Amino acid sequence: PAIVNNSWIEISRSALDFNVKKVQSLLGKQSSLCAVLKGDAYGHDLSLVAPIMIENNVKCIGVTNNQELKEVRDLGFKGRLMRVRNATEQEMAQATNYNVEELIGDLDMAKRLDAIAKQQNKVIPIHLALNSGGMSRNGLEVDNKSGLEKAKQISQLANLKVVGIMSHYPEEDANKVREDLARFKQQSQQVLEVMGLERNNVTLHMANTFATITVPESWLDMVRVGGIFYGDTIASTDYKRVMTFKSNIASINYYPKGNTVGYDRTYTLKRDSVLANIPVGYADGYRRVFSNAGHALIAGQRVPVLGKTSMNTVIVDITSLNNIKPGDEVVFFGKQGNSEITAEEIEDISGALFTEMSILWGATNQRVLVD
Amino acid sequence: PAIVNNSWIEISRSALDFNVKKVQSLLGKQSSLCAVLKGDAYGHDLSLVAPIMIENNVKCIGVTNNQELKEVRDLGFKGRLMRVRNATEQEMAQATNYNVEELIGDLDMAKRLDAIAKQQNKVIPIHLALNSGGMSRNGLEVDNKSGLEKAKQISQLANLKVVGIMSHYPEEDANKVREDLARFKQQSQQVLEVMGLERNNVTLHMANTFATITVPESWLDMVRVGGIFYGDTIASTDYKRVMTFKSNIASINYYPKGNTVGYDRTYTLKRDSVLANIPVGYADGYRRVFSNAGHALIAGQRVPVLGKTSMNTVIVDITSLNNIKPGDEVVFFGKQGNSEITAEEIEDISGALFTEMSILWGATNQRVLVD
Repeated sequence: PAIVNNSWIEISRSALDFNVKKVQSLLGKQSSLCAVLKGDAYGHDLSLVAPIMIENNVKCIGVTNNQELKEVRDLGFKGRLMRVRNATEQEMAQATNYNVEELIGDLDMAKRLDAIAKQQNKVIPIHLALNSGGMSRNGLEVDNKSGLEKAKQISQLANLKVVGIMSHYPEEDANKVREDLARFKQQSQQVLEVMGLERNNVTLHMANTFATITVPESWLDMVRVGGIFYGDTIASTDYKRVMTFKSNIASINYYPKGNTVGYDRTYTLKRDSVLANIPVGYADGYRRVFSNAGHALIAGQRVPVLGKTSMNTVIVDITSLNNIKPGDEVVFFGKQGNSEITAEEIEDISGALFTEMSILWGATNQRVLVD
Repeated sequence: PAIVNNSWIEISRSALDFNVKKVQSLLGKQSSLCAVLKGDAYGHDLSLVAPIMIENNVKCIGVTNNQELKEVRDLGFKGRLMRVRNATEQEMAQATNYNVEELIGDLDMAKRLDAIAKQQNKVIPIHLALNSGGMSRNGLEVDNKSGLEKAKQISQLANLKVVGIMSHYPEEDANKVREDLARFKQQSQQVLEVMGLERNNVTLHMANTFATITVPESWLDMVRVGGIFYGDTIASTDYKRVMTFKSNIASINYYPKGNTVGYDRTYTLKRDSVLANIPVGYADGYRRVFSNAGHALIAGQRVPVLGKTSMNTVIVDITSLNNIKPGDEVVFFGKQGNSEITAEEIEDISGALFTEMSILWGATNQRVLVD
């Protein structure tokens, strides 16, 4: 007996499959695809999304946590499995269990990983992260002779193998991309030289979703793409959205003009009203940011959230609809009839990119594969 | 082999136990305690918190979702189990499996629940929610003769039993509490009268954490308290915080003056710098709201988050510390040495109450029972 969900997120298998096939088609036999499925596949559920990558013969996947790395192996993925962030010794020592290529951007961390590999009688594959793009996040600054000297020392560690060299773009702007690209191509060249590595045995990779779509020169040996799979990109509208966030009406309540709604009485009814009580609140990631601001879809029509969101309940005004029934389907993101809640309005209310919302919705609501 | 966590939330068993015992001591033999453990025990993990209630002989618990209701029964709770929101037919029909007292504030929903009880050959217990407090959320308006008539009709439904009558305060202000209290005491009286119910067979309850601490006259037959268990209340500082949110340093990176940090290069280094890369980001609920705003604790000292949070990584400035090592413990909420990150600064950065943060952190990071 499946437990009944207060709310749920539909994950369109056909949309994902479409998107995977489309990127694959765009690259062709150029470069190669690394599917970046961090953040629990950006809220879409690593359990749901990874098998779909595996069925499309994707050969490389990037995640961040040991849990994710374990899960991806458990789902039968056999190929190249990368961690797309710097990780701790504790993390990396356990993660040899899953044959992961780690991301190293500092010599001390390279020495510490090399000590772990010596301790386990292994040679551990790494991607050397450079700060060519300028993130000053995961990557080694190799702006000069002494940064290059650090890279040379990393190449002398007998129990690492450098299988890749990478950077990452700070700004989704085609021209800033082209600049950082030229800088990476120049720096990675010197790095290969000081490290004694053959360009043909080392995967060069810099591009993310925006670069992959916008700046074909970026593709290099491999692209690292994420948001592309969920139509989440400022660079195209041809990749399909994958999530639809739904619930149902728990009660339909009649209240007089003059009544107020919600904590601190922040919305006053201007008319006798009919209010839908929906069991979604901020514990479902429907945050306080939506208070007197959000909209939902009911009967194919956009209706407003009234007052402050509660932890587990939101109230929407249905006074202008009719023939609405308890149990009627409500949509908080996605399509219903000829209405839609868009990513863009979610960003504007929330004050942050949509990917943060999809991740936080995905963490707080059951995902169900559809289509 | 336990999977290594990128980050984790310590849940102090001793703090919770302290808080439970303290409320219990405050009420004594007056009223009674309903522990409200919705929102996954406000982010503290229903799996961890419920057994602690059960060991303290708590006799009544309130949650919201069927999953939670199932879990609380599965953990061996035998007592009075309430749903503290309006719920759908789908939800309520399944939830007889767990012997739940539902929350009904409309006659149609009362009729629909009564139809479900007739369909299952049961008499289903309910709490009749009134809108005395003014939420216009879960509760019946019984301001007059015709609202009272709806309550009379609810009392004529042969397959519900009214075991309780309740309201809820919109405003944590002692005087507004006292007002709403007088209104509830007056309305619930008429309601008992029109419904043919004996006051002695029906639990009256209105108080939440703030009312329970601030306005002793509120306690009535039962209090419904939540945030009290986690020291989460504007009404006292004597209840202990329960959560500590931790991670560790993944890499320590040296970068020149003039370098920038993070997406869109929003922070420029003013000096040669030493930066700690920590594997916590917005996928761990460390939202973009913390960009160039947050602080962490390292070596017992408060240090700033630099640039925009990434999905899985935050960078903090450690240039002013020394002898810092990879794997060193980092604290994002709670105490370390003689430094602290407080609930109040989390609210100010986030723009919302702390409970939303604790819930969203709890949804995106492993909880580990300590003490």
